[PDB]
Amino acid sequence: LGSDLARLVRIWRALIDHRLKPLELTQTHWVTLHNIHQLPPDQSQIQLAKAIGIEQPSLVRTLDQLEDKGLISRQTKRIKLTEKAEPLIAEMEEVIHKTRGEILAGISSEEIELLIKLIAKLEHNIMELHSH
Amino acid sequence: LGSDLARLVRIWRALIDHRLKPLELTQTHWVTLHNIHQLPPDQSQIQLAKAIGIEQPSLVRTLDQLEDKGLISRQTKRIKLTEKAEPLIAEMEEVIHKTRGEILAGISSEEIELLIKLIAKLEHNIMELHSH
Repeated sequence: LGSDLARLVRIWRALIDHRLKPLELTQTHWVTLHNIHQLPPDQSQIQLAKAIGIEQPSLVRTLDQLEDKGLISRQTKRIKLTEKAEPLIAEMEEVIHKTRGEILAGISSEEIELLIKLIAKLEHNIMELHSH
Repeated sequence: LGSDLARLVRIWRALIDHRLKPLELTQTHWVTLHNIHQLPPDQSQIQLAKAIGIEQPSLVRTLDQLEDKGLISRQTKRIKLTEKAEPLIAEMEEVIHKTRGEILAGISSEEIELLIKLIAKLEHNIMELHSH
Protein backbone atom coordinates (compact mmCIF):
# COMPACT_ATOMS: atom_id res chain seq x y z
CA LEU A 1 0.00 0.00 0.00
CA GLY A 2 2.89 2.33 0.76
CA SER A 3 4.28 1.61 -2.73
CA ASP A 4 0.87 1.98 -4.34
CA LEU A 5 0.85 5.45 -2.75
CA ALA A 6 4.46 6.09 -3.76
CA ARG A 7 3.52 5.19 -7.33
CA LEU A 8 0.41 7.30 -7.41
CA VAL A 9 2.47 10.32 -6.26
CA ARG A 10 5.00 9.67 -9.05
CA ILE A 11 2.41 9.47 -11.81
CA TRP A 12 0.58 12.60 -10.54
CA ARG A 13 3.80 14.57 -10.66
CA ALA A 14 4.53 13.08 -14.10
CA LEU A 15 1.13 14.24 -15.34
CA ILE A 16 1.97 17.78 -14.21
CA ASP A 17 5.43 17.56 -15.73
CA HIS A 18 3.78 16.61 -19.05
CA ARG A 19 1.40 19.62 -18.88
CA LEU A 20 4.29 22.00 -18.22
CA LYS A 21 6.54 20.98 -21.20
CA PRO A 22 6.23 24.42 -22.92
CA LEU A 23 8.19 25.89 -20.12
CA GLU A 24 11.28 23.98 -21.20
CA LEU A 25 12.24 23.08 -17.60
CA THR A 26 13.35 19.59 -16.44
CA GLN A 27 11.25 18.08 -13.63
CA THR A 28 13.91 18.83 -11.02
CA HIS A 29 13.79 22.46 -12.26
CA TRP A 30 10.07 23.07 -11.87
CA VAL A 31 9.76 21.06 -8.70
CA THR A 32 12.50 23.27 -7.29
CA LEU A 33 10.73 26.51 -8.45
CA HIS A 34 7.43 25.32 -6.97
CA ASN A 35 9.08 24.55 -3.64
CA ILE A 36 10.76 27.93 -3.40
CA HIS A 37 7.39 29.52 -4.01
CA GLN A 38 5.61 27.27 -1.45
CA LEU A 39 8.04 27.36 1.46
CA PRO A 40 8.30 30.47 3.65
CA PRO A 41 11.13 32.88 2.82
CA ASP A 42 14.87 32.28 3.40
CA GLN A 43 15.09 28.54 3.22
CA SER A 44 18.54 27.03 3.55
CA GLN A 45 19.87 24.92 0.68
CA ILE A 46 19.57 21.90 2.94
CA GLN A 47 15.84 22.49 3.64
CA LEU A 48 15.03 23.06 -0.02
CA ALA A 49 16.94 19.93 -0.96
CA LYS A 50 14.98 17.89 1.52
CA ALA A 51 11.62 19.42 0.50
CA ILE A 52 12.46 18.65 -3.09
CA GLY A 53 13.65 15.04 -2.60
CA ILE A 54 17.15 15.43 -4.04
CA GLU A 55 20.76 15.33 -2.72
CA GLN A 56 22.50 18.47 -1.66
CA PRO A 57 24.95 18.63 -4.60
CA SER A 58 22.07 18.22 -7.10
CA LEU A 59 20.15 21.03 -5.54
CA VAL A 60 23.22 23.27 -5.73
CA ARG A 61 23.57 22.45 -9.43
CA THR A 62 19.83 23.03 -9.94
CA LEU A 63 19.99 26.50 -8.40
CA ASP A 64 23.01 27.39 -10.46
CA GLN A 65 21.00 26.22 -13.58
CA LEU A 66 17.92 28.18 -12.49
CA GLU A 67 20.10 31.31 -12.01
CA ASP A 68 21.46 31.00 -15.62
CA LYS A 69 17.83 31.01 -16.81
CA GLY A 70 17.07 34.17 -14.84
CA LEU A 71 14.57 32.28 -12.69
CA ILE A 72 16.25 32.63 -9.26
CA SER A 73 18.51 35.29 -7.71
CA ARG A 74 21.15 34.82 -5.02
CA GLN A 75 22.19 38.38 -4.20
CA THR A 76 23.02 38.38 -0.40
CA LYS A 77 23.09 34.02 0.27
CA ARG A 78 19.20 34.18 0.17
CA ILE A 79 17.29 32.41 -2.57
CA LYS A 80 14.59 34.50 -4.34
CA LEU A 81 12.24 34.02 -7.31
CA THR A 82 13.09 36.69 -9.88
CA GLU A 83 10.46 38.83 -11.64
CA LYS A 84 10.85 36.84 -14.84
CA ALA A 85 9.99 33.72 -12.78
CA GLU A 86 6.79 35.25 -11.27
CA PRO A 87 4.65 34.86 -14.42
CA LEU A 88 5.84 31.25 -14.93
CA ILE A 89 5.02 30.18 -11.38
CA ALA A 90 1.52 31.67 -11.69
CA GLU A 91 1.05 29.63 -14.93
CA MET A 92 2.52 26.59 -13.24
CA GLU A 93 0.27 27.03 -10.20
CA GLU A 94 -2.69 27.33 -12.50
CA VAL A 95 -1.83 24.04 -14.20
CA ILE A 96 -1.43 22.43 -10.79
CA HIS A 97 -4.78 23.69 -9.53
CA LYS A 98 -6.65 22.73 -12.71
CA THR A 99 -5.08 19.31 -12.87
CA ARG A 100 -6.01 18.48 -9.24
CA GLY A 101 -9.64 19.27 -10.10
CA GLU A 102 -9.65 17.02 -13.15
CA ILE A 103 -7.99 14.18 -11.26
CA LEU A 104 -10.67 14.44 -8.56
CA ALA A 105 -13.63 14.11 -11.01
CA GLY A 106 -15.86 11.10 -10.19
CA ILE A 107 -14.83 11.15 -6.57
CA SER A 108 -17.68 11.98 -4.30
CA SER A 109 -17.18 14.90 -1.91
CA GLU A 110 -17.65 12.03 0.57
CA GLU A 111 -14.66 9.79 -0.30
CA ILE A 112 -12.68 13.07 -0.48
CA GLU A 113 -13.26 14.20 3.12
CA LEU A 114 -12.54 10.59 3.85
CA LEU A 115 -9.21 10.54 2.07
CA ILE A 116 -8.11 13.76 3.78
CA LYS A 117 -9.11 12.00 7.05
CA LEU A 118 -7.38 8.61 6.40
CA ILE A 119 -4.25 10.37 5.24
CA ALA A 120 -4.12 12.41 8.45
CA LYS A 121 -4.76 9.16 10.43
CA LEU A 122 -1.89 7.42 8.60
CA GLU A 123 0.39 10.38 9.06
CA HIS A 124 -0.55 10.29 12.75
CA ASN A 125 0.17 6.61 13.18
CA ILE A 126 3.55 7.23 11.53
CA MET A 127 4.42 10.19 13.79
CA GLU A 128 3.58 7.94 16.82
CA LEU A 129 5.57 4.92 15.72
CA HIS A 130 8.54 7.32 15.59
CA SER A 131 8.54 8.12 19.31
CA HIS A 132 7.87 4.44 20.30
CA LEU B 1 -4.10 16.80 -1.75
CA GLY B 2 -1.35 15.68 -4.10
CA SER B 3 1.21 17.25 -1.72
CA ASP B 4 -0.49 15.78 1.33
CA LEU B 5 0.02 12.42 -0.40
CA ALA B 6 3.57 13.32 -1.41
CA ARG B 7 4.29 14.17 2.22
CA LEU B 8 2.72 11.05 3.62
CA VAL B 9 4.89 8.94 1.28
CA ARG B 10 8.01 10.80 2.47
CA ILE B 11 7.31 10.29 6.17
CA TRP B 12 6.44 6.59 5.66
CA ARG B 13 9.76 6.02 3.93
CA ALA B 14 11.48 8.04 6.68
CA LEU B 15 9.90 5.81 9.32
CA ILE B 16 11.33 2.76 7.56
CA ASP B 17 14.70 4.44 7.15
CA HIS B 18 14.73 5.04 10.92
CA ARG B 19 13.94 1.36 11.65
CA LEU B 20 16.76 0.19 9.37
CA LYS B 21 19.61 2.31 10.91
CA PRO B 22 21.55 -0.77 12.18
CA LEU B 23 22.22 -1.68 8.62
CA GLU B 24 24.44 1.37 8.21
CA LEU B 25 23.03 2.17 4.74
CA THR B 26 21.98 5.67 3.56
CA GLN B 27 18.36 5.95 2.37
CA THR B 28 19.41 6.00 -1.28
CA HIS B 29 21.32 2.75 -0.56
CA TRP B 30 18.47 0.73 0.91
CA VAL B 31 15.87 2.12 -1.44
CA THR B 32 18.14 0.98 -4.27
CA LEU B 33 18.57 -2.54 -2.73
CA HIS B 34 14.82 -2.87 -2.21
CA ASN B 35 14.14 -1.89 -5.81
CA ILE B 36 16.60 -4.38 -7.23
CA HIS B 37 14.90 -7.06 -5.18
CA GLN B 38 11.38 -5.95 -6.25
CA LEU B 39 11.84 -5.42 -9.98
CA PRO B 40 12.13 -8.41 -12.32
CA PRO B 41 15.66 -9.45 -13.28
CA ASP B 42 18.05 -7.54 -15.60
CA GLN B 43 16.88 -4.00 -15.15
CA SER B 44 18.83 -1.34 -17.00
CA GLN B 45 20.49 1.41 -14.98
CA ILE B 46 17.97 3.84 -16.45
CA GLN B 47 14.95 1.79 -15.24
CA LEU B 48 16.37 1.35 -11.75
CA ALA B 49 17.14 5.06 -11.57
CA LYS B 50 13.59 5.92 -12.49
CA ALA B 51 12.07 3.34 -10.10
CA ILE B 52 14.24 4.75 -7.35
CA GLY B 53 13.54 8.48 -7.98
CA ILE B 54 17.13 9.61 -8.54
CA GLU B 55 19.23 10.92 -11.48
CA GLN B 56 21.25 8.60 -13.60
CA PRO B 57 24.69 9.69 -12.32
CA SER B 58 23.54 9.25 -8.68
CA LEU B 59 22.35 5.77 -9.36
CA VAL B 60 25.68 4.91 -10.98
CA ARG B 61 27.49 6.19 -7.89
CA THR B 62 25.06 4.28 -5.63
CA LEU B 63 25.74 0.99 -7.41
CA ASP B 64 29.46 1.54 -7.26
CA GLN B 65 29.02 2.19 -3.44
CA LEU B 66 26.82 -0.91 -3.05
CA GLU B 67 29.47 -2.99 -4.89
CA ASP B 68 32.21 -1.81 -2.44
CA LYS B 69 30.00 -3.07 0.40
CA GLY B 70 29.62 -6.47 -1.24
CA LEU B 71 25.88 -5.92 -1.63
CA ILE B 72 25.60 -5.97 -5.46
CA SER B 73 27.60 -7.72 -8.21
CA ARG B 74 28.11 -6.57 -11.80
CA GLN B 75 29.86 -9.53 -13.40
CA THR B 76 28.60 -9.62 -17.08
CA LYS B 77 26.67 -5.67 -17.22
CA ARG B 78 23.75 -7.29 -15.20
CA ILE B 79 22.97 -6.09 -11.70
CA LYS B 80 22.56 -8.85 -9.06
CA LEU B 81 22.04 -8.99 -5.27
CA THR B 82 25.00 -10.84 -3.78
CA GLU B 83 24.66 -13.62 -1.18
CA LYS B 84 25.81 -11.30 1.59
CA ALA B 85 22.92 -8.98 0.58
CA GLU B 86 20.26 -11.77 0.72
CA PRO B 87 20.03 -11.88 4.55
CA LEU B 88 19.83 -8.07 4.78
CA ILE B 89 17.01 -7.77 2.26
CA ALA B 90 15.02 -10.44 4.12
CA GLU B 91 15.50 -8.40 7.36
CA MET B 92 14.63 -5.23 5.50
CA GLU B 93 11.53 -6.82 3.97
CA GLU B 94 10.50 -7.97 7.39
CA VAL B 95 10.77 -4.44 8.77
CA ILE B 96 8.76 -3.17 5.82
CA HIS B 97 6.00 -5.74 6.29
CA LYS B 98 5.77 -5.24 10.05
CA THR B 99 5.77 -1.48 9.77
CA ARG B 100 2.91 -1.46 7.21
CA GLY B 101 0.83 -3.48 9.69
CA GLU B 102 1.49 -1.08 12.55
CA ILE B 103 0.75 1.95 10.41
CA LEU B 104 -2.59 0.40 9.40
CA ALA B 105 -3.78 -0.17 13.02
CA GLY B 106 -7.07 1.66 13.77
CA ILE B 107 -8.07 1.63 10.13
CA SER B 108 -11.11 -0.47 9.53
CA SER B 109 -10.80 -3.22 6.91
CA GLU B 110 -13.51 -1.03 5.32
CA GLU B 111 -11.60 2.26 4.81
CA ILE B 112 -8.73 0.02 3.62
CA GLU B 113 -10.55 -1.62 0.70
CA LEU B 114 -11.73 1.88 0.10
CA LEU B 115 -8.27 3.39 -0.03
CA ILE B 116 -7.05 0.68 -2.40
CA LYS B 117 -10.13 1.56 -4.52
CA LEU B 118 -9.76 5.39 -4.46
CA ILE B 119 -6.08 5.10 -5.22
CA ALA B 120 -6.80 2.93 -8.27
CA LYS B 121 -9.54 5.46 -9.29
CA LEU B 122 -7.06 8.35 -8.98
CA GLU B 123 -4.38 6.45 -10.83
CA HIS B 124 -7.00 5.77 -13.52
CA ASN B 125 -8.06 9.38 -13.85
CA ILE B 126 -4.37 10.28 -14.20
CA MET B 127 -3.70 7.65 -16.90
CA GLU B 128 -6.73 9.07 -18.83
CA LEU B 129 -5.78 12.71 -18.56
CA HIS B 130 -2.49 11.66 -20.20
CA SER B 131 -4.06 10.53 -23.48
CA HIS B 132 -6.48 13.54 -23.59
